[PDB]
Amino acid sequence: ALEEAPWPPPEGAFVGFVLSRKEPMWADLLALAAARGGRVHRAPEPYKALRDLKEARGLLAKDLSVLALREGLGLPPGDDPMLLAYLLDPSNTTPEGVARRYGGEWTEEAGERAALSERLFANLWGRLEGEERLLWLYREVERPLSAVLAHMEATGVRLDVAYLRALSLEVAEEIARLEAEVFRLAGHPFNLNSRDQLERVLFDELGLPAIGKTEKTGKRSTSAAVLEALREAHPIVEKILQYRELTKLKSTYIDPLPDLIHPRTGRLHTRFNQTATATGRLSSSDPNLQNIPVRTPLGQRIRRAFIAEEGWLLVALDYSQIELRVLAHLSGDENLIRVFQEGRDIHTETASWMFGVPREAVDPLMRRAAKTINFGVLYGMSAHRLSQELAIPYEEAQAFIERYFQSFPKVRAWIEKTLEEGRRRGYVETLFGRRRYVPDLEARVKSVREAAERMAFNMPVQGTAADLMKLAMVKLFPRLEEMGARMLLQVHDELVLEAPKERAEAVARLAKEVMEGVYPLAVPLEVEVGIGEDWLSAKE
DNA sequence: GACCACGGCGCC
DNA sequence: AAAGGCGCCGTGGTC
Ligand SMILES: [Mg+2]
Ligand SMILES: [Mg+2]
Repeated sequence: ALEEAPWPPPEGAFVGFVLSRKEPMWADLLALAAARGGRVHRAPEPYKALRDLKEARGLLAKDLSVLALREGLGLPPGDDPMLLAYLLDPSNTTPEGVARRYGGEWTEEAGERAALSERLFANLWGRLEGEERLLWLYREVERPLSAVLAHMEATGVRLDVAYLRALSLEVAEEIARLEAEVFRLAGHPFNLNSRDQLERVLFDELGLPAIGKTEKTGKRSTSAAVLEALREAHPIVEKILQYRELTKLKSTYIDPLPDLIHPRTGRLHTRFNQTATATGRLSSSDPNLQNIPVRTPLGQRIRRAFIAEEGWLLVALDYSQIELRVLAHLSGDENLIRVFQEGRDIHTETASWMFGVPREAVDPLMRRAAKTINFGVLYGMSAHRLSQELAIPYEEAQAFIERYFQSFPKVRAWIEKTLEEGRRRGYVETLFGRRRYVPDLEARVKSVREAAERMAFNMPVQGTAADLMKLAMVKLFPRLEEMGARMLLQVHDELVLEAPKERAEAVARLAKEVMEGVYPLAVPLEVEVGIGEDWLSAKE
């Protein structure tokens, strides 16, 4: 096949590499190679050879860049065929799949991976010709974002380990109180972590009424939704609900996170997966830092563990109602656009009609209720499902659905146009032309078809919000470098940065402006910003 | 030790 | 606490 030539490769070569494990912050670089111009070059010693590359160009380029950064080398990621394939079709999420589909095989040898990266890029680049909008997304968003993501991953975030270890002991004792009480109420001990055993106790032994069934295997459900509805049926239910919350938080965050501190950085390093979702969102794994608790009292105590470096502060920026602002722009609805242009709070307007009075002081709970209905109607829930899900008579539900769409006729028209076009072309698109293929828009099984319609009109909204955030990160990153600040985390419509204390206020101002002005829409974008020593404080 | 499907549930 | 989009936990089961 390719001609074998000595290391190092010429500039522009495609790289292949093998890691001992998937997480580049934790991986041993086992082998490194490069392919170009009909030649393949294999590195005698991979870590040393890393020093010869100017760019990581090839499949999974960002992963190699993260390892390089870990080793003190400023090796940026460049072209990556994964990103081309993901823009053609976001179900293209793995190198194994992308290779099979576009002209090779993903193996475990660096030379082969290098040669593969080269051929896949050639082929996929050809596919993106004529695709002007996908090309722009590649050049202006995805390719530059991979470098930003590489820096975020390699930087990591600081965690108060001692605090979490002390917290574990406290939660353990509370969990023991709950499980002892549950077993007494049951009349015998069992495995409270087993939903199958819990099912027998609740519905067979205590004879509580089963309310719902599980999706795939049709067992009587013990989900929080069922338990909430049985809260007053028996005192064991509230205890179980509390046990669920504590064990969830303890097993997922409190116990695992302290063990994941990197020995060299003394920080926690997530992976930001760039080709993992059907809508263009990022995902986070190993550990997932996009789902750190924030709602409950114990969740808030966990979030306080994420702290700024000594002498630095966290800066937290959140887009306000990005998805509804995107929907206003996509649909062109005059009335919805007027809402945002006039700084009015849409969920409060709906809370004036329902729960009113008063317009001035609707109160939190009623607004949360109005929000729930606004989005419910939006996702095409029936007057029946809304009336029963939201403890209100059937008539009220219908009235609100008609009002909602009489106020925003173009939102309805936009949803209808998007579904028809998805059916015809087989895909739907974000504002920037990112695509998702949704085949089941024609299924003859109504539950299947209707689930598809929800996916289909969700994608342009969630996906455009993702495009905007990604473009914002791409724009914001060089500015932070210049100011000596760091970008740490993204959580879909939020960013968390770290800045020296003397510069935190300027960083927050600047970041807020870059985010709000990322790509002007028919409505303003609003960003709320907070500064603090820890992630919870930085929003309070 | 690993994988899996599942139910369940943390976040946006 | 908006929940379509995710990733992780333990169970029960397999290999
Ligand atoms: Mg928010
Ligand atoms: Mg699942």
